[PDB]
Amino acid sequence: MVQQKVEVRLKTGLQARPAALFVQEANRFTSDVFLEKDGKKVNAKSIMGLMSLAVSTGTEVTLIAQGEDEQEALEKLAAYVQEEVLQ
Amino acid sequence: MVQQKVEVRLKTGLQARPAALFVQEANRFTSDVFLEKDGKKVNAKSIMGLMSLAVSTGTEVTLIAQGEDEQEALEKLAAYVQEEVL
Repeated sequence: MVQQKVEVRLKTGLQARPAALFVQEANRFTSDVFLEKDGKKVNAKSIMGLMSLAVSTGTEVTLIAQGEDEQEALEKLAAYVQEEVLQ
Repeated sequence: MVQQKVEVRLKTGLQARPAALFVQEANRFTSDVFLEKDGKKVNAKSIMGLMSLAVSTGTEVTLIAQGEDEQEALEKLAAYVQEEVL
């Protein structure tokens, strides 16, 4: 057996469970909702879309909502992404 | 429309493609391979296992290889994980 400590330089993104829950919450709104970082935009109502964005825990991203319930969508989703929960 | 910058506090891990390619590379060897962080060890020839480790780009993890070709497996996978070109 041999071991070595290495630095992960491969791309990371949201894990499956957190992404699935994000989508469940985002689907409650009629607004289009996107997550954006470095000019790349993904659909927040898509599990595979959310997991395609390169992000690390602690990274800053832009949450965008457009539609009739955009304020409510932004409030609920910003809380979710930041591990907060408003209720 | 409205927007707001937020900090991602949700858990992250290797993306699907890099995880799948790591396994393709590991499949080249007969050795069993594992990745370990913070007491959590996963089978590195399992894509789901690989992706279940909480990691961020830049994080340090321990790569473990055991088998007949363990030394060569370790070298080649260490280079892959660190994105080093030969």
